Amino acid sequence: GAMAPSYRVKRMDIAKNDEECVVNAANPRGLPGDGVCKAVYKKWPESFKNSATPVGTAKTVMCGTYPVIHAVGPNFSNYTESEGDRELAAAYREVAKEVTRLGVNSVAIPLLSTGVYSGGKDRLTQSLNHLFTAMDSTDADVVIYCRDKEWEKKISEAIQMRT
Ligand SMILES: COc1ccc([C@@H](Cc2nnn[nH]2)NC(=O)c2ncnc3[nH]ccc23)cc1
Ligand SMILES: [Cl-]
Repeated sequence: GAMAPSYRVKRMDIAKNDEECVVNAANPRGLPGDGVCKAVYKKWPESFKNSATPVGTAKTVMCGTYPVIHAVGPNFSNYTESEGDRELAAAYREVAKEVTRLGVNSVAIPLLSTGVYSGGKDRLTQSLNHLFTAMDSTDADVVIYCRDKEWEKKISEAIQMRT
């Protein structure tokens, strides 16, 4: 694990991360998709071999020796708020189990169920809180990747508030 486990946020493409493994915001069918998923597909295409997995789960596939954790968050256009909240929290708990199993000292993670899976709602706080609930008991350094300037500021403030 990391010597002093921390949370950090960076506004840049997760495909250029400087961590020991990456979490993909995957679709259940293991398709190239769009957004984070498409950037992960272009960078680590080999990691999409048998990567299909249900909503609320995570499946790791190696690209060489680099682990890609395919985490499937719910699409809030299909799920109710209550059921979608439960599956989002579960996808993050499965990410924590995988990061621990892998023995990595760091992980790059995006905010699950935001963007096209958000059902047109702002889910920054909801997704980030479920991320913290799952990752707080792990000792990996966590680096959150985002693309929006206002989101970078809000994530940074949320990290600092707890320290
Ligand atoms: C439906 O799943 C999604 C998950 C995350 C996302 C969004 C959430 C977001 N939007 N503003 N800051 N954050 N993030 C990215 O699109 C993103 N983040 C990191 N690296 C990237 N490389 C290429 C894209 C990309 C959308 C959709
Ligand atoms: Cl970039």
